Amino acid sequence: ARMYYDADANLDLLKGKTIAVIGYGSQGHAQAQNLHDSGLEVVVGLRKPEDDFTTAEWNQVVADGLTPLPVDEAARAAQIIQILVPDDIQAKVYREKIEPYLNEGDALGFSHGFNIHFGQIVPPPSVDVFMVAPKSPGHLVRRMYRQGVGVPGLIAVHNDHTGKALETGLAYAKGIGCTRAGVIATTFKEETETDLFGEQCVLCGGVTELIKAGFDTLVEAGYQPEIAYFECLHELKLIVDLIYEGGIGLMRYSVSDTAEYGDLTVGPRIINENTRAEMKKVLAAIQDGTFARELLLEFQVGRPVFSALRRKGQEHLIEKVGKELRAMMPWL
Amino acid sequence: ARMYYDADANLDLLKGKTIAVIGYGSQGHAQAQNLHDSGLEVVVGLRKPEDDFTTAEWNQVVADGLTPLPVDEAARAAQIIQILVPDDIQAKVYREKIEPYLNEGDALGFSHGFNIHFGQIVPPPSVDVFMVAPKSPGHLVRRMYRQGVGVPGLIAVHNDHTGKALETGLAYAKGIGCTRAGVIATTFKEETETDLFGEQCVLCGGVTELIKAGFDTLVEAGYQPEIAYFECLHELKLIVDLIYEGGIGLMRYSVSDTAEYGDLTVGPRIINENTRAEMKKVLAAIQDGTFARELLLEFQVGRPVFSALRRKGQEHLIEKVGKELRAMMPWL
Ligand SMILES: NC(=O)C1=CN([C@@H]2O[C@H](COP(=O)(O)OP(=O)(O)OC[C@H]3O[C@@H](n4cnc5c(N)ncnc54)[C@H](O)[C@@H]3O)[C@@H](O)[C@H]2O)C=CC1
Ligand SMILES: NC(=O)C1=CN([C@@H]2O[C@H](COP(=O)(O)OP(=O)(O)OC[C@H]3O[C@@H](n4cnc5c(N)ncnc54)[C@H](O)[C@@H]3O)[C@@H](O)[C@H]2O)C=CC1
Ligand SMILES: [Mg+2]
Ligand SMILES: [Mg+2]
Ligand SMILES: [Mg+2]
Ligand SMILES: [Mg+2]
Repeated sequence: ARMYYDADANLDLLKGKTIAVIGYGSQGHAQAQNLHDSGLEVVVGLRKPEDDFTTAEWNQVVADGLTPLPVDEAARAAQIIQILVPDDIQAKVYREKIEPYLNEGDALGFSHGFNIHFGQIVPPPSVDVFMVAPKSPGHLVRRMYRQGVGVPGLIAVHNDHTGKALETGLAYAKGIGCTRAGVIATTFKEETETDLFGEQCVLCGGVTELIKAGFDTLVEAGYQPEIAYFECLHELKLIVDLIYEGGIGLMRYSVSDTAEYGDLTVGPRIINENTRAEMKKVLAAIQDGTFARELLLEFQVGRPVFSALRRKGQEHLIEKVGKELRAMMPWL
Repeated sequence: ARMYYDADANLDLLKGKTIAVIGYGSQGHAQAQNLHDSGLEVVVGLRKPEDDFTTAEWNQVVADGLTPLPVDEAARAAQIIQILVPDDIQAKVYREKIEPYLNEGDALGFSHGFNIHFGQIVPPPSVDVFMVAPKSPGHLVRRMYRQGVGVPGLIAVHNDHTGKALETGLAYAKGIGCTRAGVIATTFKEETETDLFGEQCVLCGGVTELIKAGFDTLVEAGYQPEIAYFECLHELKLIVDLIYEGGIGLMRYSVSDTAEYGDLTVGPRIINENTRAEMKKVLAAIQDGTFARELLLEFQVGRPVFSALRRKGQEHLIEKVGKELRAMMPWL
C-alpha cells in the first residue's frame, strides 16, 4: 500500500486560495476548524438562517472564528469546494447551490465517494475532483488535530484536469491533519464499495442480526430475556474494545480459555461457507450498481421499506428489555 | 425477572463469619477489596509465593490492606469460601485445598456456574452452594463500588442445606456492591448455558468469524487489505459502543441513512434462518453436555485443537495488517 506522510504534502500550494467547506456536521465542524488553524483561508457554506437549527449552526460557526456564507456564496468565493452535507442530499445541493458557480481549475472534494462513484453528481471535465476520507469520526478528527497527532486517512482523486489533482487533495489532507499519521492511496470506487460492504455485511447489518439471532435463540429456548440481553449484546463492547486495541489475538488472550476454545470451534460453524457465499453476492450487488439503484429508487417513493423495517426493529423485544436494563446502569 | 436490591440483603447475617476469597485476579481482587470495604472479615487464599507472579500477587494483597493466606489455611479460617480461580483450575484446587476443610453449614460460592452445573465440583450436601455473577469485569466491579454505584449481577442457589443459602448469597452480593445496582435471580444451569452460548455464537466466535469473513471477502475480491481492516474491524468499535449505550436503535439513529437501509435489508441475508438453525444446534450441544465433555477432554490431552486453531488464527492476514495499522495509531 502506498502511504503519504508529512513530507509528501506541501501546504504552501494553497497560499492565496479559498476553501469552501459545505456543511458543518460531524466532518464539517471538524474539518473546517482544522483548515483554519492550519493557516488556510476557509469559508463555511451553510443555508440562510430560517429556523432554529440553521441559526444555531450559523452562530456556532461564528463562535469558532470562521466565516459563514450561504452555499452559493461560499461556492462563488472559493476555488476548492469540499462537500460535507449528508450523502442523500448532496445531489440537490450541488445541482442548485454549487454547480452553476464552477470554473476551470476549481477542485471539488468529498469525504465519501458514493455520489461521484454512482453518477449522482457529474462535475464538468474542467474541474478537479478529489476525496479525503478520514478513518475516525468527526469529534476524533477535531480532537486529535488539537493534540498534534493525526488520524489515518484515505486519499482518492477521481479526475485530474489541472495536472495537480493529487497534490491538491494531498494539500487538503495535511490541512485537516491526516498526513501526520499517514494517508492511504485509494480510489472513489474502492472507498465507496468497501464502505457499503462493511456497513452491510459486518458493522451494522451483520452484527445487529447476529446479536438479535443470538438473543432470539435464547428467548425461544425459554431463558430470561434479561439474561439473554447481557450475553448477546451488553458483553459485546468489552470484547470489541479488545479487538479494536490489539486485534483478535489480544481479545482471545484476555478472555477465559473456555471462551477462546468456544470462539475457535464454533465461530466458523455460525459464519460458514454459505455465509461467505452470501457476502460475495452482497458485494456483487454493490459492484454492479443494483444496490445503488435500489437505494435511490427507495428514496424516490418516500422510503416505505426503510420505514417499515425500521419500525419492525424498534418493536423488537431486545430494544424493550434493553431500555429497562440500561436504566440500571446510568454510567453508560 | 425477580430483582433484589440493597433492601433485600442483610449484611449482618455475615457478622462473626470469615469469608475466604480464593484467587485475586480480575474478580478476586475486586470482590475481596469490596467485601473488605463493606466491613466484612476477609482472607485471600493464594499459592504461597514461589515465583515472580505469585510473589507479586501476595504483595498486592498486603499492599491493598488485606490478609493473604495459603489456600488451605484460608479454607480452614472461613465459613464462606468464594472460588475465584480460573474455571479450568477450580476442580483441582477444590479437591486439594478446599474440600477436606469444609464443615456442615459452610457456604461455597462461585461467580460462574460451569463447574457445579457440569458436575466437575460436587460439594457435600451439608454445604450451602450459591453464585453471585457480576455482569461487569472486575475492574468495574471495583471502580463502580468505590463510586457508590453497583454493577448488576446474577444470583443463584444450587444447594440450600441450612435454609439460609439465598440470604447468605444475597448478603455476599450486597457486600460486593451488586445489590446496589440490582441482582437478577437465575439458576446455575441458566447462567452457565447462556454464558457459553453468548461467547460461542455472538460475542467471540460469531463476531470474530463475521469480521474475518467480511475481511476475506474484500481481500479476495481485490481490495486493499488495509482498507478491508478499517471497514471490517476497526470501525466496529464505534458501532458497538452505540449499541452498548442505547441499543440497536441508538446506533441506527447515529449512522447515515444509507448505512441504516443497508443494515435493515442486508443483515437478515447474512444472518439468516440457516444461521439461526445452527445457533439452535450449538445451544443443544451446550444443553446436552456434549460441548462440556468435548472441552474437558480437550483439556485432558494437552489442548491440541485449541493450540492448532489458535495458531492458524494468529497467522491470518487481518492480524498482520492490523498490527501494522495499529502501530500508526499510537493512541491505542
Ligand atoms: N460521520 C463520519 O464521521 C464520516 C462521514 N463522511 C462523509 O462526509 C460527509 C458528511 O458527513 P457528516 O459530517 O456525518 O454530515 P452531517 O449529517 O453530520 O451534517 C452535514 C452538514 O450539512 C448541513 N446540511 C444539511 N442539509 C443541508 C442542505 N440541504 N443544504 C446545505 N447544508 C445542509 C447540515 O446542517 C450539516 O451541518 C458524508 O458524505 C459522509 O459519508 C466521511 C468520513 C466519516
Ligand atoms: N474475568 C471476569 O470479568 C469474569 C469472571 N467470572 C468468573 O470469576 C471466576 C474467576 O475468574 P477470573 O477473576 O477472571 O480469573 P483470573 O484469571 O483473572 O484470576 C485467577 C486467580 O486465580 C489464581 N490462581 C491461579 N492458579 C491458581 C492455583 N493453582 N491455585 C490457587 N490460585 C490460583 C490466580 O493467581 C489469580 O489470582 C471464574 O469462575 C470466572 O468465570 C465471572 C464474571 C466475569
Ligand atoms: Mg466507513
Ligand atoms: Mg458472561
Ligand atoms: Mg464464560
Ligand atoms: Mg457509509
